[PDB]
Amino acid sequence: DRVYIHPFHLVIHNEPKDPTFIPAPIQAKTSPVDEKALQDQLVLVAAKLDTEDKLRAAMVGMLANFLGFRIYGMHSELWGVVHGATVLSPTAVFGTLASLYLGALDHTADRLQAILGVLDAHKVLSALQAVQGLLVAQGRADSQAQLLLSTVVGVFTAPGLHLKQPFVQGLALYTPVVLPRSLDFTELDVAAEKIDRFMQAVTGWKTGSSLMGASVDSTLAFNTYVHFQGKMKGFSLLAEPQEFWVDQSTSVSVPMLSGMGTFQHWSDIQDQFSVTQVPFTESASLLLIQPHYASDLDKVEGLTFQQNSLNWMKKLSPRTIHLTMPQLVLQGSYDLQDLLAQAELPAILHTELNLQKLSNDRIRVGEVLNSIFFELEADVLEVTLNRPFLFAVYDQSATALHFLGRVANPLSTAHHHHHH
Amino acid sequence: LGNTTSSVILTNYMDTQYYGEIGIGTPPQTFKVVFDTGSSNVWVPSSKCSRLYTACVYHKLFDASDSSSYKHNGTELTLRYSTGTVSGFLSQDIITVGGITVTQMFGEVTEMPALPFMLAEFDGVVGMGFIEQAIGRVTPIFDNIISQGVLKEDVFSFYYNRDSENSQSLGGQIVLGGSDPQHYEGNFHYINLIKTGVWQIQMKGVSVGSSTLLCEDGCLALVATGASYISGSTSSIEKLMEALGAKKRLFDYVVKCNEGPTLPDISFHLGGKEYTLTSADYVFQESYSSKKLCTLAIHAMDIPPPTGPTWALGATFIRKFYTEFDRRNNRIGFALAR
Ligand SMILES: *[C@@H]1O[C@H](CO)[C@@H](O[C@@H]2O[C@H](CO)[C@@H](O[C@@H]3O[C@H](CO)[C@@H](O)[C@H](O[C@H]4O[C@H](CO)[C@@H](O)[C@H](O)[C@@H]4O[C@@H]4O[C@H](CO)[C@@H](O)[C@H](O)[C@H]4NC(C)=O)[C@@H]3O)[C@H](O)[C@H]2NC(C)=O)[C@H](O)[C@H]1NC(C)=O
Ligand SMILES: *[C@@H]1O[C@H](CO[C@@H]2O[C@@H](C)[C@@H](O)[C@@H](O)[C@@H]2O)[C@@H](O[C@@H]2O[C@H](CO)[C@@H](O)[C@H](O)[C@H]2NC(C)=O)[C@H](O)[C@H]1NC(C)=O
Repeated sequence: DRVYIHPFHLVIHNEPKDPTFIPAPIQAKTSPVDEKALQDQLVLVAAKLDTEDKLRAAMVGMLANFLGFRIYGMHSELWGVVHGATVLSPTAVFGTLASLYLGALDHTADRLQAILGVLDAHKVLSALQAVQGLLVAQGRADSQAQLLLSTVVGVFTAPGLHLKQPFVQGLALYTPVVLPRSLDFTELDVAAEKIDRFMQAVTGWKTGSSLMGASVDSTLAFNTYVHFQGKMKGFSLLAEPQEFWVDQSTSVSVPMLSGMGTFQHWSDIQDQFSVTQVPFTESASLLLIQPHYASDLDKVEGLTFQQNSLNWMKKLSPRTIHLTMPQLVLQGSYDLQDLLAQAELPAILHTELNLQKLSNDRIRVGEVLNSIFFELEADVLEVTLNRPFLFAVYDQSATALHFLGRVANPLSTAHHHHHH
Repeated sequence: LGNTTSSVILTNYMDTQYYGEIGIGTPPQTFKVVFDTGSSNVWVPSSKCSRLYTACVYHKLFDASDSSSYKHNGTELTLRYSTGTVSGFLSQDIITVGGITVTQMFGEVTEMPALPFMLAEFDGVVGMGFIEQAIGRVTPIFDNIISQGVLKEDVFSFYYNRDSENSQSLGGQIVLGGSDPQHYEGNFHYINLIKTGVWQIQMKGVSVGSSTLLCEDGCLALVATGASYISGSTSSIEKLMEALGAKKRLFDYVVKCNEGPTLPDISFHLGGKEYTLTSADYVFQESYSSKKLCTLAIHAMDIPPPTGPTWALGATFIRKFYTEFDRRNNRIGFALAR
């Protein structure tokens, strides 16, 4: 119904200079990012998409899912759940590597091209903007914004590093808001403070740079900051909070969103987990995976996200459900560079890398930060998420997973910005 | 002298991927493979495939070093499909297909695009076509099996089952050396190939209802067991879907699920005989609701010359009609599957 089944066809066809600039110092006064204006900008992009654009958008949606499941698996294997929650954005992770691909030449370009799983960076980045447009354009018939998705890209450069203008203008095809700033890397702990301070000013989001544990010769940080706000259709904030059981000996009282209606459901008895689809809009929904026994979460993740497939939402069927779950306000980050460096991969963002279309000057990548601010908000079989669960945000119209998540502890904490 | 037939049991995934097992090497390394009459190359993912390729990491890889019968070749091989391309190098080893062991040249694939192969339950492809179609003019596996002279007849046949019609039972069956009368009723209607080198026959016309909408002056029909759907030219399929009242929804052609069961019969005129599919044969009736859209098991594939332009009769057709591919008499036999 909501998942694409590909019909296979195995018949063989058998067929002068770049302007540069030193970015403005990070200390310099910048006006806050207008989130409402950025949403409006994406909604117009959506409204001007032809059917061929929507096909190319759906293809990068599927490409992003495959890479997203893989890199989620790497996070889960190497670090597990870091102090309560893991939130990864398949689309953002794909966008980060597509953005670096635009600046890459030769071996670095070939390796990035391979892991993205597909030549024209401009077309890929444009398609990825369309995917985000197709999401936020939904629920705009009424004056309420059911879906908000803001992306801000920070490009922090050492003194003497000149960004090429075509690269920066190229990133705008995907992310309109790109903030290149010059930043001193001689003291990495001071460099991290300045980035976090600058990003606090322009967005108001709680961020934590990993730049302390970088190379002392680092000249470049490429940080992606995402804010998602999702209002679940027919859900209200219960006045009285309820206990969330982190383990058999630990509970935390948290505010709970409660809604009753017809939601798609499937209780798998063999693999031992229940799936529930709570819609935001017509095409966009929140998927909620719940182990039948709380100790099986790793096993359930192994049979769902780790399979790198959407077969676990194939058998979904309508059902009358009363859904109670925590009002999620998750702010966390991880270093993509560090994750890839510690995973079972060849080197991509090592010292010998080629990003000469980014700059002619020496590039040493200190971090590639992916930071997510994830918010669920308000407007018989009882499904109660008062024990650890997995979640995902899926849009049918672009066959696109926007977010994958594991919640062991629903509480907000600065330790979601802890880096190994 | 040769009196042996061999039966390979196939797994049916979503009525789109009918795959069995083959062994490569000594001892055998097992791979899930689709058996395609539309192509002639054998290929599986290689251990030498970079970990960067997600599609390699999530499929079985062939390790040449763990095979005592492996013989090096290393000649580059590029297999170009509609959207994506797989590439690698030729290797020789003993392949176990059915209960028959045969020394075979196959592709070790070192480059796999995520799309479409991350949607593939199968690892590799076994080409059941002619050497004329084989990239790098590599001897196809069925030619090398005929050379052994162990088969009762120089024929192989295909049974594909409906995914809904049967649950927790036989997905499909390939027979090497004959046909299994348990899976077809009556006798085979045989049709001669236009020319050897392709499993392609003449088609007199394609009828929607009683009227002949398409292929009025005659056209070509490739029988491609590895193709999920029935495919035609973009030109032909746009006309067919106009006549059915089907609309394009992203990649799929869809109708409202309630209108599905009243869609007209589609008839393919082959060897002066009508091969008819009802709406139940080419519509995936997931629902019968007037609010839900149901997918048609038909799409557009513009196959280039010299093989195309041509229709391709895939699993949608074979599910209805048990098909026997006869290399001795260069003909195709069709009979009602049961
Ligand atoms: C999949 O796709 C690949 C890549 O495109 C194809 O590979 C190509 O196949 C071509 C064959 O169609 C190859 O073309 C040949 O290249 C030869 C040089 O390497 C050349 O000798 C050939 O030229 C003769 O044949 C042509 C007919 O196609 C004539 O136009 C031409 O005049 C030549 O004719 C001969 O002339 C000499 C002397 O003048 C005479 O003595 C002969 O008697 C003449 N013979 C004939 C028959 O007229 C030709 O250009 C091409 O090299 C190759 N490309 C690569 C990169 O390898 C695959 O075929 C294709 N496979 C499938 C299964 O589809
Ligand atoms: C890779 O193999 C091809 C094909 O080899 C032939 O078929 C194999 C199945 C096996 O039975 C071999 O013994 C056969 O020779 C080689 O291509 C052949 O090259 C020779 C030149 O020496 C030529 O006479 C043949 O006509 C060629 N055959 C074809 C189909 O092109 C090729 O040389 C091998 N490559 C390497 C590096 O070993």
